[PDB]
Amino acid sequence: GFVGIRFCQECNNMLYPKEDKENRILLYACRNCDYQQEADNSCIYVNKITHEVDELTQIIADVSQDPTLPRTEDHPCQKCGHKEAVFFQSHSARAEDAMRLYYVCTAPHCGHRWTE
Amino acid sequence: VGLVKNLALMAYISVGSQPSPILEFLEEWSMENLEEISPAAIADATKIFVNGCWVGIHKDPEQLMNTLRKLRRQMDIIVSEVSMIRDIREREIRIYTDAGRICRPLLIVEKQKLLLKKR
Amino acid sequence: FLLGQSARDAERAKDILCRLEHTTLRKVTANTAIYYDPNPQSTVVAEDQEWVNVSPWLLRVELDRKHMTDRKLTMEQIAEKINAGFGDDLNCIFNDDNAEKLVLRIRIMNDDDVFLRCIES
Amino acid sequence: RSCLENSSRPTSTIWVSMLARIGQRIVATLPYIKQEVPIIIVFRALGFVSDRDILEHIIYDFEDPEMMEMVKPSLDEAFVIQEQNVALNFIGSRGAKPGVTKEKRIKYAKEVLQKEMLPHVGVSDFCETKKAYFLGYMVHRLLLAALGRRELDDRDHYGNKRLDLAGPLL
Amino acid sequence: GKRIPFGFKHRTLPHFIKDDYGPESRGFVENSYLAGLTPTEFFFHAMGGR
Amino acid sequence: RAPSTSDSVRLKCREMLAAALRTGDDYIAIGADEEELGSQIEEAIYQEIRNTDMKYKNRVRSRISNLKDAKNPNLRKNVLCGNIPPDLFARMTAEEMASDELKEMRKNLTKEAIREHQMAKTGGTQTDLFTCGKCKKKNCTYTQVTTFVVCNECGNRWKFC
Amino acid sequence: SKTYQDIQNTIKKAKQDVIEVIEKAHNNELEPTPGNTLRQTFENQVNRI
Ligand SMILES: [Zn+2]
Ligand SMILES: [Zn+2]
Repeated sequence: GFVGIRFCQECNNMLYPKEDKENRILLYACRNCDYQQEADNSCIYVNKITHEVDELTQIIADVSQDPTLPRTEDHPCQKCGHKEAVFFQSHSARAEDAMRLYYVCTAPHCGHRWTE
Repeated sequence: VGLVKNLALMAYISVGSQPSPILEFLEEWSMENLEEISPAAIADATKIFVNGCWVGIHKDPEQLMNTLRKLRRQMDIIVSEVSMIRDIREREIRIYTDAGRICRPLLIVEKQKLLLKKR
Repeated sequence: FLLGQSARDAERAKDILCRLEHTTLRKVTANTAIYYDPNPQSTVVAEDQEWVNVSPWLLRVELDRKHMTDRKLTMEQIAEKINAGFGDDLNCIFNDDNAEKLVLRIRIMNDDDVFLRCIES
Repeated sequence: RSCLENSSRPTSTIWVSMLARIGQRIVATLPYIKQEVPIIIVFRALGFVSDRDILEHIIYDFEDPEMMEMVKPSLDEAFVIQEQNVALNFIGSRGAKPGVTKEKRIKYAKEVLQKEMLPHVGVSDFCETKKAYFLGYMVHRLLLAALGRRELDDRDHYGNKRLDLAGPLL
Repeated sequence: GKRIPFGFKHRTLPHFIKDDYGPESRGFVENSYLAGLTPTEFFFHAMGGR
Repeated sequence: RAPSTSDSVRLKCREMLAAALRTGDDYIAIGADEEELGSQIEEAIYQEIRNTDMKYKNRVRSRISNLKDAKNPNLRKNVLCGNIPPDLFARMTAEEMASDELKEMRKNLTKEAIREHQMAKTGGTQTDLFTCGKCKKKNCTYTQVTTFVVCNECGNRWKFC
Repeated sequence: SKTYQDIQNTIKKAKQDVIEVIEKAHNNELEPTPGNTLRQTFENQVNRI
């Protein structure tokens, strides 16, 4: 789980958290405005030391139409089942230690991505 | 050593051109201008940069880039010195037209066969 | 250069190497999440470790297992150090070494929201 | 390094850097300003009082909180600047020629915030929107580099170099 | 003290494809001075001399 | 037989230990006195610590959690069956009280960490054709680049041109 | 004219070996050598080959 910023309703600004000492609940107040709203996530901050980020969430379907990217026929897609497919490394800095590939289907209207 | 350099026999430097025809040509197409555009519509789109100026936003790079390439190949609205870069990983089309962009001529290869035929 | 019997076998040299290598929470910690859990027994998260042991906020600093075993540590000494380093001002409720998740629970008892951020940092 | 087109003024530089170390507090080094100013104050000076607007100009997607946690520190750092006048005063107070009064400082800040920084996007009477979007793009690129999602830009890559022949030199 | 880096985006030269860690694609010169050199390995050899 | 105690904290700890030992009903199958075992465990803890401070409470809580852990009832069964004397259980550490699978996983992790901590040995063509002058042995490894000679046992370093 | 055959055979063997190493690294089999990361050990093995 994570936590997202929730803007105010009137002034549209950052809402800081607040622990209601009276009702013993979690609130989000506004620095300028006096807006209040009862919380639901019951979380404030989370830190990912390992930074276990799913590279698949960053990959996009447009990478398929790349003329300088390798292609293989031995890793067909799952949904559509097309043969042609591309593969490449994380291509992201701060790579811990892994060249695990990220296969992407090479066909319109699919944009599927997987890993083996 | 290493600081002084010499151009190659084929190396050619762009003399420089104007961005107005390109701006007009991109404006005629379905390109929403950057001044009036919903900020939420920037995620699923590609940002166009001309001479380092972020202007306009498009929703179909695979076709826009092909149109630009064909147009430059025909030498009618865009001079041969202009260069359109296609960034796949992040949707950004950065075009440059100022001088000093060292370049060279290269043959074109459509699928597996060149266009420089016997004719 | 090792002096004792550790000079021969690598089993008794790894502990020496570990004790000569600087280890901190960042090397053993995997995730750190703060929660404004009002009642300690409420336990917004599903963990049956607080009721047995027994402020409206706490830190759930879960540790990694592979790193902790590599450095060969135990939660007892970690809790002792984290309690003595910051005086008798917090109360770290460690976890047994039998569960799968190596969760912890840091609470403060006696501006207060950022204090936990600052101390965890 | 911004420069409109062979203009009378020399090219201007905009360093939008970030402190290492709270932690992760973004700053900026605007031209003719000796000290540093946080990016949020600059955005408010350009005419954006609302926080949602500032984030939209900087961050394009809100479904990734992992990126939001990086901007929250600097965002909350400058919480005592809401109106445009105070932001202009703050930016002008650091000017090389601090006006003895308040009006001079506001005028100086507006001039440096409309003619010196990013002259290539526009130096006309109404171009604050494009400047804000360009600044937001710079911050977005900086954050992407910090997360490591995009490798850094090599300094010796000639793709980021230009040759000055006899023409520009003369 | 290392092999030829990726000056471009994840590749040594435009000829080779991305993520090509093969020997010839990172500087390994397979030919010899008697039998000539490939242009790519020629450029890499120039880099070493520099 | 563990001596009785009049301390409220000790009595509560003994009751908790007995209750934890009763988890799973292993006492009935083994016919072991849960109350006597809990009293003995509390007495061993009290002897080891010699005070009802936070350390004693932490030890009691850890023992209760380990004995009541449903993921490794084998330890509880062995304790209730006499396999682990109460003195050993009170003096045992968290690593020793872990289940068989957990112990094996910890051992595997420790072995992997020890192996990874090592440094890769220097490569070379080992041969006995070169006599090292620093040790008199024939074992050694060479490397052609001038051929550097590296002693295997003595470790004599030399080169031949 | 025979030394050329031996050299070509050796080069082909080295190419096959490095390709196999790359395949193993891609499919996540090459375990990290002690004291080095995955990329470091991969590069070291390639250089040694
Ligand atoms: Zn508000
Ligand atoms: Zn598909």
